[PDB]
Amino acid sequence: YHGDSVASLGTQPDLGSALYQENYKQMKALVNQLHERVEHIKLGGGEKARALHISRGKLLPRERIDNLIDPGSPFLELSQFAGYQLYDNEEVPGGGIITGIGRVSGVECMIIANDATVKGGAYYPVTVKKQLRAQEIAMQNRLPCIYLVDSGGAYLPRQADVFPDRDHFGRTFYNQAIMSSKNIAQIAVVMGSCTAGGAYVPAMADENIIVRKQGTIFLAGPPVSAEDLGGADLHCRKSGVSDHWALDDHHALHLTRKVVRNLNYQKKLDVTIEPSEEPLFPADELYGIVGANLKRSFDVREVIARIVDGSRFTEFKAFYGDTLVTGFARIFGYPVGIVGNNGVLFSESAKKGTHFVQLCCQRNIPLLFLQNITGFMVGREYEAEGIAKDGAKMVAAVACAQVPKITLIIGGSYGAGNYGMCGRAYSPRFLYIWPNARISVMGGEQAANVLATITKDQRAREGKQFSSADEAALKEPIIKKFEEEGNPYYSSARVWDDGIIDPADTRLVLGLSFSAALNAPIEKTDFGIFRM
Amino acid sequence: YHGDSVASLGTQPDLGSALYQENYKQMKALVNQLHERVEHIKLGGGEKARALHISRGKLLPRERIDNLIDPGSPFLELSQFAGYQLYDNEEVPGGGIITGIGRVSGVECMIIANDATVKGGAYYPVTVKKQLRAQEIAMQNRLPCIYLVDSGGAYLPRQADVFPDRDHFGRTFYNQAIMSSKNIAQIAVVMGSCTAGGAYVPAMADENIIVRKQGTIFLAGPPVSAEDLGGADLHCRKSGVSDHWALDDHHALHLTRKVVRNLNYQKKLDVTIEPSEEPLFPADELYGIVGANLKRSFDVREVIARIVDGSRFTEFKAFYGDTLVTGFARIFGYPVGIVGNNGVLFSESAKKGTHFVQLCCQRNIPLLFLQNITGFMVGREYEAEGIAKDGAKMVAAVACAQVPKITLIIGGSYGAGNYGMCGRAYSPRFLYIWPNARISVMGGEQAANVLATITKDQRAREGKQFSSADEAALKEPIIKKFEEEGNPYYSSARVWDDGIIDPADTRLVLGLSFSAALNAPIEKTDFGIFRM
Amino acid sequence: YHGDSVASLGTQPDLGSALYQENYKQMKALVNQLHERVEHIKLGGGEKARALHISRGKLLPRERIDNLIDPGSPFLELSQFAGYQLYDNEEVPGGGIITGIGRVSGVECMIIANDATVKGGAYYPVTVKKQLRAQEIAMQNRLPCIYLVDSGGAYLPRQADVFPDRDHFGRTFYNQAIMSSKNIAQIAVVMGSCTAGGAYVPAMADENIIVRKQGTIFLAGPPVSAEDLGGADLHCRKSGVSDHWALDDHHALHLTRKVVRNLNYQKKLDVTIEPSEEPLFPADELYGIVGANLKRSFDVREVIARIVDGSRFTEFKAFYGDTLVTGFARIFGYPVGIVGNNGVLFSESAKKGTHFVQLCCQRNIPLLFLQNITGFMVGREYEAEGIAKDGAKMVAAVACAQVPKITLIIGGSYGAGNYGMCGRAYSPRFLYIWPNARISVMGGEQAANVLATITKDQRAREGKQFSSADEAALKEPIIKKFEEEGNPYYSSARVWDDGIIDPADTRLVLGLSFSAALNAPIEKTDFGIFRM
Amino acid sequence: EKAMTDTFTLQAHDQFSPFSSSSGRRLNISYTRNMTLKDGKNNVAIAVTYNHDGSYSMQIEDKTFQVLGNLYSEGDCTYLKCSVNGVASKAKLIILENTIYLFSKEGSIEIDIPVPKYLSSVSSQETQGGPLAPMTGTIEKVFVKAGDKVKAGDSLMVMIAMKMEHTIKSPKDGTVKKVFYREGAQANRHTPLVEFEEE
Ligand SMILES: CC(C)=CC(=O)SCCNC(=O)CCNC(=O)[C@H](O)C(C)(C)COP(=O)(O)OP(=O)(O)OC[C@@H]1O[C@H](n2cnc3c(N)ncnc32)[C@@H](O)[C@@H]1OP(=O)(O)O
Ligand SMILES: CC(C)=CC(=O)SCCNC(=O)CCNC(=O)[C@H](O)C(C)(C)COP(=O)(O)OP(=O)(O)OC[C@@H]1O[C@H](n2cnc3c(N)ncnc32)[C@@H](O)[C@@H]1OP(=O)(O)O
Ligand SMILES: CC(C)=CC(=O)SCCNC(=O)CCNC(=O)[C@H](O)C(C)(C)COP(=O)(O)OP(=O)(O)OC[C@@H]1O[C@H](n2cnc3c(N)ncnc32)[C@@H](O)[C@@H]1OP(=O)(O)O
Ligand SMILES: O=CCCCC[C@@H]1SC[C@@H]2NC(=O)N[C@@H]21
Repeated sequence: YHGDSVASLGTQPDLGSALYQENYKQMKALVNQLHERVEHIKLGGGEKARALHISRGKLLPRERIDNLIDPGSPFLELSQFAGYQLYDNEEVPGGGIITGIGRVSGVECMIIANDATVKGGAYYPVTVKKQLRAQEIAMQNRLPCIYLVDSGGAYLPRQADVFPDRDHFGRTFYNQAIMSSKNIAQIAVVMGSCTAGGAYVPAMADENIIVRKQGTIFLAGPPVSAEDLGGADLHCRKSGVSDHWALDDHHALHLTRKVVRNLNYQKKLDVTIEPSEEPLFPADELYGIVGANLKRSFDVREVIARIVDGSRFTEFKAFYGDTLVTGFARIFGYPVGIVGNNGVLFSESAKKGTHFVQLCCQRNIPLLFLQNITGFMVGREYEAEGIAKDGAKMVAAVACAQVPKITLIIGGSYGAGNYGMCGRAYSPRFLYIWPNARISVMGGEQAANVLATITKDQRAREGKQFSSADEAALKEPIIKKFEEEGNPYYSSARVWDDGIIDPADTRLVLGLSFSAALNAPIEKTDFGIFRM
Repeated sequence: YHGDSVASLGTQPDLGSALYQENYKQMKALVNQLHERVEHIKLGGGEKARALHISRGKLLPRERIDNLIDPGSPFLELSQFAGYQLYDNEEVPGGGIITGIGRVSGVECMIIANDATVKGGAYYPVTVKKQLRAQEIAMQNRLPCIYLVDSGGAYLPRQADVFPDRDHFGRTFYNQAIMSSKNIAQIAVVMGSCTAGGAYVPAMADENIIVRKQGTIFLAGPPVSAEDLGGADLHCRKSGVSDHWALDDHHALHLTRKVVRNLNYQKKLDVTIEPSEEPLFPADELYGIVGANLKRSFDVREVIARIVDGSRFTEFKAFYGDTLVTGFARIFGYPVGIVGNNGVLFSESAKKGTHFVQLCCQRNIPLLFLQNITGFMVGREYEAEGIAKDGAKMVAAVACAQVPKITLIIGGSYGAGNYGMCGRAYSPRFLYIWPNARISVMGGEQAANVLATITKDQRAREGKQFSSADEAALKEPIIKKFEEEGNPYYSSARVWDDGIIDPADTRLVLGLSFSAALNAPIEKTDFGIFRM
Repeated sequence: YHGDSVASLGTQPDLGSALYQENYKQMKALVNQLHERVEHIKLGGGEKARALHISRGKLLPRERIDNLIDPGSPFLELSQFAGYQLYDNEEVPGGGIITGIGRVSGVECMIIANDATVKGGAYYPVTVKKQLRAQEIAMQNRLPCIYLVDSGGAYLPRQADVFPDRDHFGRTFYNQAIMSSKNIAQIAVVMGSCTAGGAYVPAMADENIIVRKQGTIFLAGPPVSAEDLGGADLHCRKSGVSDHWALDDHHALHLTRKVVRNLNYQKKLDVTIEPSEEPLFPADELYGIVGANLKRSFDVREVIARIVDGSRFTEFKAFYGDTLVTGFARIFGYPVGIVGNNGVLFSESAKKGTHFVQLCCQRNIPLLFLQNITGFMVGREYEAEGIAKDGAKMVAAVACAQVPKITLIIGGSYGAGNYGMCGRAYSPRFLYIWPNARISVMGGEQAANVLATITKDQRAREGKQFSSADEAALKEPIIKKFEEEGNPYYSSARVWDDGIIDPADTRLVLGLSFSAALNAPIEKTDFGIFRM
Repeated sequence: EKAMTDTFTLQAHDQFSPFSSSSGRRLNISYTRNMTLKDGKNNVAIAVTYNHDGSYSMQIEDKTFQVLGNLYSEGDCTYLKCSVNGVASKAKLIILENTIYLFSKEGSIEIDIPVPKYLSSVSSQETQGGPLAPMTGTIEKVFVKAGDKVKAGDSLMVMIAMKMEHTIKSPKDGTVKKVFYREGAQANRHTPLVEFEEE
């Protein structure tokens, strides 16, 4: 009997209130800005580069991705803003590479395609980081990897940031070999001329598809003719590197779809499933509810009620540590444990979060974190020493969890609160931020005060005098730097926080992410010592 | 019957030859430079900082490490040159932290100690990277971790490079929790005032030792008195964070030694062992044999003969792919498979290396790589397309290997050869470089030629004219940048390549590294698809 | 380097103090009483029964055990006081059975021998419980079981308490079959006439030894001649039940020793070992230190210092929750984690105990509990509701532990404190009590007060009057009953708390128990939800 | 210390690890150990440097010494063969408790190893219960009643041991709480003779 009536979360907001109007206006402006920037990024490398690419008979990378995936299937692009203003004078739309998750022949796969229009497909450091992140996602979720290789190798300038280190270019081949050894299929489609770095990718792939004339695989470029040194006919017939021979881009994509079909893979789910139901409230009200000002506080229960199936939520320990919200819900019929922030973290909140995480790990339920850490303007210290003893517990419990974890940053994320609520350093399956989020070690004003106090004490101990003008001079740069570094676009330019998402699409993004992450089986969780 | 007489490798070099004298002179100069720089780094943060640190009654970090380890036991310091000229005007001797492997109570442990004299123990990005590398080494080798916590938290400037990302500060707590969950003991000794970041470390540690007065654990510093907010008595008696109470530094170290003894751990070896024998030739002849000029070539068999037990080597496939040297030997009684470079890599060399790696993985024998990749001055292309088909095989075989792997760079390391011979990206247990090594994507001259050709063709296609002066102007900066970035000190300043080692100490360093790495059991190796 | 000097626990008591003299006198009186009672129990069933048993040519059970075990090896008898005054008029010395652990052919084995002099070997309910306890000990520690079967079957009166239930006689055969299936050897020596219940024991045993004339196995007795129905010759030659034929008792014991030698078993230890050292103080001082009055309190550190190797103890969390003592020590070279009571349990004590238990389980170290729970005369309530939230944590942690656990009750054990400190219900490997211990749900005075208050309130609610004489009349029986039931002999008569041990022999008993318990490998520990 | 390290190594499965050596070796630098030894009432600071060749360079105050040697056993006595600044000598070495005994035909020298405070029981001394009997001997005289006011240097008891008279004297000016022995009693060595009232 699953019939039992259950109370539903959420309430109707007051549309006539001026606060709602102002918040809606600010959020709409932010979303419009994000949409226009994404459009410009989607434009590509440039007009002349696109014209040359089309003249060579090749397909644009987005067209390749559109033709590769199943008709009408949604595509979940990742890190669209990588490289946005990262370098002083060079423009790298999308980081020079395209990564995302889509369905090919009824199978969810991770797709990595080089954009030849951006610096001829050369690998910037951000490009390497983005590709490594995509490979790590695929390995964690056991998703087949498809590479649309068209690159000119590592960017010769800035080689030090791309070649040598562990997380540099060689990690790509390392991940390829490991995932191949773990029965995660690797498919490389040489859609254009590769280079020394590009050449190794098809070699390590289980299956290769090379275009007749555009495709050219040479371990070292001519700088002998390019076709003679490396070509589709040569690799297919004499060297044997190529596994399939394709006439053009469309034929290569068709062959890739066929190859994915004969993978002999069937997705099986461990968690229970229930029929999906839409939330009881419109998603666009989140604009008014949340707004763009971090000083004001909003109830996270509204956000939960607007993104869960049927707006049904079962709160756990409601009246203990009320600054933290935990409970059980279902998104698209998948069980989920929601952990959200409603204020400053205290000892009770940390203990409640630890208990909930233990329960979720025991029952093998995916976890979803909604982070809105608060500034210290309200409380200077509040005997934070008590928090340290209990904050760690949440940090360990979160780290040791083996269930699928997805983190969404809907507001500020500062200090150890970021680590506690499944920060980027704790390996969530996916991480997203809303356009109004702010992330940094501490608020700029707080940081400036800390630096000023340290200098005054040292100067006093030295006996030197700290001028009031000197203190003001020190504080102003720090405040500016922190404000600049905390921008969502600053964090998205670096491969941190995957990509920014419109709040109206949060439910769809979470559903797609959980559906992708459910491919891998859920392992048992082993916990360290609980410093009870 | 293990008696059977066996031929020994190596030959007596000609001391009277002028080439030997010149090589010896150059290597001696390099080693003297390295020794003097290491002495200056060992000096510490500064005179005033050291005086203040001693006046506060604390022990200097090197004195702490000396008193902690067993009497007379060797200490294997790691990444002594981290942060060497990394930042423009700030000096960070040793990266602000000290890491190494030593024996405590008869157990090999990884020790991480903060140097409070360097910017009050604040964490620079290089400091975080060094600590993460040490933690990764300990996790891979299953070594207990000991933290001598005395830090001021993250460096407030440059916060973006320390807080947010995955490999940033939070990864420290993540690794701590994971290693605790995997039964790898974590011990934290709060030898001085910590901070918000520092406070979490003792909380996550299994056992804590805090000094009576110097030790102060507060989740947030005063900027209430420091002792009242966080102190040894308070944490021991009321908050309960502290697990042991120490009167001073010596008492804390004694308590740490006792805590390690009661770990109930016994080291057991899987590989067979034989009595150790010294090599038949002096190690100091390596200076003359190798020299400092990378253009000249030397037989790697000499280096092998001067670092193996009894100079006994069993070459495998001697006459096939002679540019690569492979065979079996024993160092300090441990079996090892040596893979060295004697010239340019070819298809036969790649196949031979793949076969040897498969054999070593099957027999569960540790692997040792000696890299001396050659410049392309001798051969412009040599149909490198053939090499691509077979180079990958070695790259995959090396990546999928699960046996303990140690890489030593005795010369140049360029291009995909670095990846093939177990580069830093392929997770060797340890990586070391000699003072004369050079590492980069390609030789500077070769890179400049590649860039010039690309510009000329593009300009010609545009119809614009590429001036000969313009080509020269482009080439000169590239050559200078590559030469600067290829310095061993440049690579060691970043946490790549762990530390530089005197060639005379190669045998001792390798023995210590293998003894440390043998703590963990050797797992089975699973290989991906071999593109035979 | 294990040569670090370490401080030693314990202090020299004041022999001249009158308190020491009085405590010594009381403890000496108790020990003398225990020794004389044990002597009388060892006397056996009776003079006439012993004379008849000897006249039939058989050996007395204690002589059988003495001849069976290795020469000079110590024997650890269990539950010597079972059945002591358990039944109103029937005397059952030792419960009618003898159980213990001794070394046979260099192998530790559990020996169960029926005393034919006590009611012709009939099984009383206490006899069945004792045998089941011995079998459970053997199964837990993986010790081979040897049965010296000479019994007349179940006692026909009191059949309801011996036949029907789960823990009744059939559980003997169930345990025999299970332990045989788990490769724990079962050896039955039919040294005398068995019965229907006795007959099944040799049938289920892997190896049987039956004496030529005294041994008679019949599924149902004559009440045909006994020898014809069941006899050594018949069972050896025609029925085939017997596996070996023995001329007399000595021959049967020799054959049993040979059969054990032929077991092909080797004991291997998982824990590390160190050379054994004697404690620094005499054990007989425990008489004066502890005394016989439970009202006075003594420091458990003295008891620890008088029973550990070299009086070396490493206290853990000394100043937090000081009412509970925890630390690491070694007994006869084996590592052990000691958890002792020094006063009333509080929240801090419970948390400290939980942390220590987690550490011990993680490191795979045997645990030793010393229980001295305190009466509530000092504190009526002390807001015990706080204790409930944290007491449970210790109760769960103790229950889920998989390491060898041994509990010793040196004083009072009341209320939930008994459950927290590894009571009999939580399956310790062994449980012992000193002669001065007291165990019950609560102190008699406290219980009487609780009952009186309940009656007064109910009578008041009814409107009936509770007379002061009535309250006194209710209280006096309750106080007497609790005092009687709390006697150590009362608890030992029932198979609870194995046997009473002289405090001077505590070190030897603990060493023997741990040596026996180390036979089985130590499994991994899985914990439930920590409430945190 | 090196011998202790070898003893531990004997029982380890890894018997040839370089970590088991007592070289005290470091990468690109030399290890210098700060040792403290007590000669009489004087603390001596010794800076010992572990050389690559196995010798030791010791600096005491402004003087440097080159020291090399080894331990060898003759019968049951351990002998130290050492050379200081090129001067070679042999001596019998015994290390008991915290004292180093060196026996050479030139003479015998005792050196005390400082005892860390933590290891020393903290709050080791609370009160003194009268001078303890110098040895086991008969009590010949008692000069103090059960409650008597005494000043430091007031004779409390006279004891004869192996025909040698010792007079016990008052340690403090405190009044006497009690007496543990009477005249003619035999008192064992180091047994309390008088109890003094707590002040
Ligand atoms: C893994 C390991 C271990 C080692 C290696 O991988 S070592 C790899 C060495 N690389 C090559 O050997 C490829 C050399 N390219 C070529 O052979 C071609 O160029 C192609 C193939 C790239 C197609 O491109 P194309 O030729 O069709 O067009 P083009 O406009 O010329 O393309 C843009 C123009 O390339 C310039 N450019 C700048 N940096 C690079 C760069 N790193 N690689 C290539 N080109 C670069 C760009 O600055 C200019 O345009 P701009 O910036 O002036 O507007
Ligand atoms: C993990 C997460 C999630 C968050 C966090 O962790 S947020 C952590 C916030 N940090 C603190 O809250 C510690 C504030 N310090 C102090 O309270 C003290 O200072 C101590 C404790 C550091 C002891 O040091 P001290 O006081 O004994 O000596 P001092 O010489 O003063 O020490 C050097 C002087 O510190 C200056 N300095 C520069 N940068 C920093 C820095 N990042 N932290 C500390 N000090 C810094 C240095 O520039 C100057 O010397 P200089 O460069 O002028 O020569
Ligand atoms: C498992 C299942 C599923 C079922 C079964 O097992 S159904 C088992 C049925 N039992 C028998 O079928 C054995 C019947 N005994 C005999 O055949 C013998 O007796 C021997 C073999 C016992 C040897 O003993 P014995 O004959 O050498 O000497 P005896 O002095 O006679 O021994 C003492 C005397 O036995 C009396 N006595 C009281 N209770 C019993 C009892 N339960 N069993 C035996 N004897 C009992 C005792 O009261 C008197 O002495 P007392 O108390 O008067 O002083
Ligand atoms: O009593 C033991 C021998 C030494 C003391 C004896 C004394 S010496 C003075 C006197 N004259 C003797 O002959 N005997 C005692």
